[PDB]
Amino acid sequence: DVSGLTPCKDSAVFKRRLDGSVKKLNSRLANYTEGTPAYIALEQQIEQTKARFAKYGEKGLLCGADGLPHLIADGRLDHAGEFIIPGFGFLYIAGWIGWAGRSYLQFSKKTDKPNENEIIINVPVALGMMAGAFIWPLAAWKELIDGKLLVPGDEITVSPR
Amino acid sequence: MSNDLLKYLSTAPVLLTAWMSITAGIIIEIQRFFPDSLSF
Amino acid sequence: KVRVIVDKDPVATSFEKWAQPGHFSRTLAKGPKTTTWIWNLHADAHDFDSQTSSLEDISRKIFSAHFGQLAIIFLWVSQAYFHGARFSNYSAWLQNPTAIKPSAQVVWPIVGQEILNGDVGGGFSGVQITSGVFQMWRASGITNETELYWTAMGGLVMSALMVFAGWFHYHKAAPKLEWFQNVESMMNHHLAGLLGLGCLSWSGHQIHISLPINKLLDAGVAPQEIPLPHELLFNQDLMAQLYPSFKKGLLPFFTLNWSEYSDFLTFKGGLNPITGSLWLSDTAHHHLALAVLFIFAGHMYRTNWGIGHSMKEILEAHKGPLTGEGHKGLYEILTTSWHAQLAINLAMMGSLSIIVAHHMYAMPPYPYIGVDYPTQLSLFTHHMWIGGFCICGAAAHGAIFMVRDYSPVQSYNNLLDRVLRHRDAIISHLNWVCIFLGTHSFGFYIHNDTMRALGRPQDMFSDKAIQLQPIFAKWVQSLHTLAPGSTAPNALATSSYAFGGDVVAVNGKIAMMPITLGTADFMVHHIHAFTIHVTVLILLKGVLFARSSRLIPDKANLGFRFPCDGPGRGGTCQVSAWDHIFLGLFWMYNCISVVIFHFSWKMQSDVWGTISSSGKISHVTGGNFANSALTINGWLRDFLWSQASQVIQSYGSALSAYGLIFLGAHFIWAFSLMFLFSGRGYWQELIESIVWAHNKLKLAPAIQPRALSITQGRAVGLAHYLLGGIGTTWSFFLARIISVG
Amino acid sequence: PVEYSESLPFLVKRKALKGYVGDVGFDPLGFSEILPMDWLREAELKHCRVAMLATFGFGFTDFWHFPGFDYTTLEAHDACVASGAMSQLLLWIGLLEVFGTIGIDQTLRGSGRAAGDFGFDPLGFGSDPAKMADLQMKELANGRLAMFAFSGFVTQSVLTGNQFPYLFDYQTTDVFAL
Amino acid sequence: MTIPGVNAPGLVPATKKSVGPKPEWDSFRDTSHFWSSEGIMNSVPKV
Amino acid sequence: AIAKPSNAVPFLTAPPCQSSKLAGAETGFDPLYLSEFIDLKWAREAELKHGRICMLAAPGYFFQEFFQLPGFPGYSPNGIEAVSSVSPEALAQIVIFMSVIEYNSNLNKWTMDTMFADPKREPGNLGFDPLKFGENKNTRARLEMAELKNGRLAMLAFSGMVHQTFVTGKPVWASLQDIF
Ligand code: CLA
Ligand code: CLA
Ligand code: CLA
Ligand SMILES: CC1=C(C#C/C(C)=C/C=C/C(C)=C/C=C/C=C(C)/C=C/C=C(C)/C=C/[C@@]23O[C@]2(C)C[C@@H](O)CC3(C)C)C(C)(C)C[C@H](O)C1
Ligand code: SF4
Repeated sequence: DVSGLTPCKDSAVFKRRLDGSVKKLNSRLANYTEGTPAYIALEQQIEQTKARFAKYGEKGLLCGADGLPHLIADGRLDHAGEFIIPGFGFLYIAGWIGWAGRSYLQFSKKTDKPNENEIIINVPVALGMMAGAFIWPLAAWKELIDGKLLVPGDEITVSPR
Repeated sequence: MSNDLLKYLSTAPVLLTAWMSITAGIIIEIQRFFPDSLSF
Repeated sequence: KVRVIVDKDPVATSFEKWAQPGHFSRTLAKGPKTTTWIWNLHADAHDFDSQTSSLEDISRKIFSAHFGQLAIIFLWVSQAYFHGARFSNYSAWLQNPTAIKPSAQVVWPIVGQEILNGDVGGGFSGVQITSGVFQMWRASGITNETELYWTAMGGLVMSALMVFAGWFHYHKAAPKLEWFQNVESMMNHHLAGLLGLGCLSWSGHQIHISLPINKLLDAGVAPQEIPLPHELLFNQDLMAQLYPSFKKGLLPFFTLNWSEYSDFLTFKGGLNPITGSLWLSDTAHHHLALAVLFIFAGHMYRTNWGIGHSMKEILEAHKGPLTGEGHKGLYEILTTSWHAQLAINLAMMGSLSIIVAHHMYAMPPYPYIGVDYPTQLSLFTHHMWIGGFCICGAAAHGAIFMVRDYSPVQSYNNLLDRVLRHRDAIISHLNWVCIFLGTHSFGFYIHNDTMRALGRPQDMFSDKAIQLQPIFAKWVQSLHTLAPGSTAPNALATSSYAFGGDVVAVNGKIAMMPITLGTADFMVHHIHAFTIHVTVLILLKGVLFARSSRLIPDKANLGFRFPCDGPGRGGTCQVSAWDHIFLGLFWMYNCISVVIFHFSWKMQSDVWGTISSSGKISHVTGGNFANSALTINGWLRDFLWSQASQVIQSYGSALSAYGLIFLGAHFIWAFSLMFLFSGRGYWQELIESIVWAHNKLKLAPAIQPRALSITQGRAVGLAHYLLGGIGTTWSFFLARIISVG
Repeated sequence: PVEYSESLPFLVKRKALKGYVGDVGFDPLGFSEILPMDWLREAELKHCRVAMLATFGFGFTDFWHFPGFDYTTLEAHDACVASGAMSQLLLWIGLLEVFGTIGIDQTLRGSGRAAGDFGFDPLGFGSDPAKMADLQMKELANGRLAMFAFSGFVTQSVLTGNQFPYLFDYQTTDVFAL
Repeated sequence: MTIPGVNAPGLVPATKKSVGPKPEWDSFRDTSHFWSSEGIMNSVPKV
Repeated sequence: AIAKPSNAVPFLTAPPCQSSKLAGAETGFDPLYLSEFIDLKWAREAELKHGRICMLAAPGYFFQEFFQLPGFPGYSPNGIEAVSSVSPEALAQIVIFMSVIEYNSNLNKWTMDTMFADPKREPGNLGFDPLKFGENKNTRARLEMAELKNGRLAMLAFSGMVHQTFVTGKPVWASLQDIF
């Protein structure tokens, strides 16, 4: 409904695309005989195509005039699954990765040989940091409040202005 | 095997290759079991 | 005396130096302080001459590294044979080669990439191959998959044996420098022992297993009823039924009645009408004659017995008035320096690969390979590229020898010294040659474009306005066409049908056809000459001015690869022989690209196509080369724009992979220009800003990040440029030829 | 003083086989010079033990089988691979062999473990050190016999098509005739 | 399931196939897992 | 001739866990020598947590076929289609309860160093003992070893129950009684 789009369930162009894909495979199907590995594999291909189209219809995606799904990314919760939920998932995973890296760097510097610790990873403690980074949003907030996330400004080199 | 071979396997490129192969395997198997997921 | 002397247990087998990454280099052994250490590790990984100072240790390392390379090559041959055995339609293709498309790779269904498993015929779905291995195995006589499986297992065993040998000859029993420097014995064994017995054994295999199986297959016997090779090997009755001369045994060989074997040892020439390829009897006779030639050649050089030549005296005896001492000292140079040997061997290997490319297309050696148009184009282009790369490696290692292993004491007044003493004249004359050749050759094209745009076709350098005919090429073609009667009486047909004669065709497709030369061929050949000459100019200047130049008298002190010698003297950028190689790689890329484009367009317009029953010849592009190859506009329109259709229109089909690789290769080629144009100072300042951003969050690494070195930036740009260009041409040629042929 | 093999008395002793059970000097092709004796002997004992079990199992399955497995010795492997009862052996023997490769790694690095010693001696046969050397030699003798025994079992079974004895039909009559 | 011992015999006697003529080398070579084109394909793990 | 053989795998060297004071150390079972790499206290904290979860799960999985919570909707005798059919906002509340317990018990101690930063803090000693069995120190070792063994057996038992249900499609008791 938004921006003149319509759901893919009642989308004639979407249905035509589904039938075109099905007809293309079934044509290619003529070369091979019944019961062969290629024949059964193409049957899997047709089933997966039909399943994908049915799932796209059921999920409530909006299909444009071209008959392809269009994703709405503005904040509306009617289409949260398009961007908002994957967005938070990625943000959590990326912060996990960054926190594991940062905490391992904090450890490795305190070591006697930080330069060799960077190219030969202490895996027993590195896995520990990867595990402990699961709670990074609280850990990051705690370190920020304790003044240990940011290095002060005049303790970092800066070039001649 | 030994401390030496464990250190070598703990070297940076070997660990990156192993970890990225594991990640690619996870992504590929997730694609196999939940194929064609355009949205949540 | 030539003898075997080795050191027992020279190195211990341990992982401590696996753990220690930069153990080999004195500077890198300390540890990393910047990210440049990581790059220097890989750059100096295989520089044994810089790592150590003992020629014995360098030779041992090189020998075992060669063993490792042989192991990798054996694994590669194993992959070819095993994939043919398991994931290929070789049986269907063997039953019906003309109709079935060869294919030996299957993709799994994961992300919809199963579309790449296109319809290749024979009830098989996979990715079409263009390596010619199917035709290779058909020539070899393999008719079933058990044979492919077992030779793959044998290749795996050989690869394991090579890895074991490489370990053994460095860690358990390493030879000595005295053993390594026995060049005369090495040449004797490689001529008589490697090449001679290799040719002899291949000739025996052909005569016993390949002629019968291929003759039966051409007659019409399906592969199931073919007698097995172990039966054919000892069943002399069947071999006599096929080739009657086999009933006479080996007495006509031991007595010199060699003419009795005329049936299976022939000199027919031409191409077999059935398979449209060279006669396998001719191939067997060829390899047998070469075996005799190489075994004869390999008894030249001296060894433990009195008889034999010595390369030292042979070289020292060759000196003339205009050369002073002549070839004195070159034996010592080539016995002491590995880089000189690498240079000569790489130059010959690359030129030989180019010769292989030029010969295989003109004389299709394997059955049903001529009609397999993707295979011919792929093999030609591949071997041309490998040849160019090897030639530039030859130049690079010649420069390395000049920088490192050169010394006037040994070369006082020899050919190397005399060449260095007039390098200026050499390079200036080659510079004039390059300017003259390029001006004339490309000005023909530009003149033609200008006249066509001005609407003056009568003023063109065309076949009908101002002809530039290749009279000498036409004369040589005429001589080669008349050769089988006059100058090669025992040969029944021409060596190649490209010079002239009949139009060999299998089914509808044309295997070979005479290639006519005209004005466009004149122009493109002179373009080839110009490109080769400029590449030689760059590489030869890099080699000659490696020691020093009028700009930097002490260039040798800086090293082989160094960024510059500062902005003094107006700027000394890219003065190194390494940078000369970096510039010459662009030029060989241009040369080989133009050569393969010429080959592709000429063969699709004038040889490849189909011939009807009435004799009508219809070509892929329709003979447009002779009239459209006269202008750069015609090259852009009728070759690039016209033949890019099959690539750009490939989405949603089996060639969608070729379309994707086309776009990705374009992307990488464009990406390379960043490194090629930009400079390290900008990127170092940008990295400083990013390092500040990381330090603000207390995660700046202990290994401080740095912009890549200047030499590394040039190398990265060149590598990405070459990868992008070669990938673009690879996808374009493969998509076009698979679609149309 | 020069040492000659007790099995090939026209060759010089290898000198790498010292201090091992079954040391008649049979090593004409000099594998001990290249590979380590610990690895070679662990392989020997593994082959010996697997071959003893295999030659007993082949003959046993020629006579008796469990109710679920109604296959002959030759097609038993294929039938049980299809059924999934060979994966259940490869998973529970592969666990054992994972522990085994850890063990052979340790003994090659010099932990103290012998070539093929796992310590598996529940019933106490040979716990006296005097009998252990003799029992080790007897183990090697029986295993090296069982290797040829199993090889003959399989090859003759396929070649003849006969169940237990692996003998041609004409060999069951007139085999002691003048 | 036939639990051997409680609801089934512990060990069933094997089928005695009787002593008879030998097979042919081609007969058991064109069905082997390593010297037969289809035997090789029947030797891939099904899984 | 191993100097310090493992009490469980006597053809392998003694792992670091064998020479330690946690409970059940003598077995010395560590063929992969993961006690050398992983922190030993952190792994007993994980072992005990997993065993406690699994020995709540295994009786639950085995008795949910027999018994139903009176009036519960979406009940199925087999756990897998049971979780498939049960309303999501019941599993969500169970997970929220578990998460609340975990967070409040492990407040400010979620990493290998932060947990066991306190020397007193023992592996798996979260302090849950309302009836105070731990005051009696004579049977503390017996109870610790019994907890460890029962937790391990419960992990294996729950794994077996779940995978047998996957194999058969039927609940644990039905699948078992259809063998005999
Ligand atoms: C017989 C072949 C041969 C041999 C034995 C050597 C040996 C050597 N060369 Mg090389 N060289 C060769 C061929 C050979 N070269 C060729 C054909 C060329 C022309 C291009 C060169 C050009 C050349 C130069 C210009 C230089 C060397 C140097 C060296 C030395 C160090 C190399 C090193 O450590 O690299 C270790 C390996 C690497 C650093 C990896 C290289 C990776 C390449 C650039 C890209 C690979 C791309 C891949 C195939 C495709 C990617 C696909 C994508 C989709 C992922 C060493 C003595 C250097 C030296 O100092 O010599 C004394 C040097 O400066 N060589
Ligand atoms: C299209 C792009 C282009 C052009 C035009 C040139 C041109 C040239 N390069 Mg090349 N070069 C290129 C790309 C190009 N390069 C790139 C991308 C690189 C980086 C890898 C290099 C790197 C490079 C090196 C390192 C070297 C060259 C050399 C040369 C010269 C070769 C000699 C020759 O034939 O001169 C003749 C001129 C041409 C072929 C250009 C077109 C000529 C037309 C037909 C007109 C000529 C007639 C008349 C005089 C002028 C027209 C009328 C006018 C008054 C309006 C020439 C000036 C070599 C050199 O200097 O050798 C002496 C050399 O060493 N180039
Ligand atoms: C890992 C633990 C676990 C998990 C994840 C679940 C999950 C589930 N159970 Mg439960 N269940 C468990 C253990 C578990 N159960 C145990 C141990 C029993 C006793 C045999 C039961 C008995 C049971 C029944 C009878 C039923 C379920 C059902 C369910 C489902 C709905 C929730 C519900 O009604 O719970 C009900 C929960 C209970 C009746 C009691 C749970 C016992 C907790 C875990 C013990 C912890 C507290 C501790 C002992 C007290 C300390 C005291 C101290 C302070 C002094 C859900 C799938 C329903 C079903 O079948 O849906 C398909 C259902 O009807 N469960
Ligand atoms: C010793 C040694 C080694 C070894 C070894 C080897 C080769 C060991 C081999 C052991 C072997 C061969 C062990 C078989 C067991 C079979 C069992 C338990 C069968 C169960 C069968 C069951 C539970 C059921 C069968 C059924 O038919 C029933 C009853 C009913 C039917 O409806 C169908 C089914 C299928 C359900 C190392 C590790 C390689 C090296 C080391 O150095 C030395
Ligand atoms: S950019 Fe590099 S090569 Fe050019 S003058 Fe500066 S330092 Fe020298």
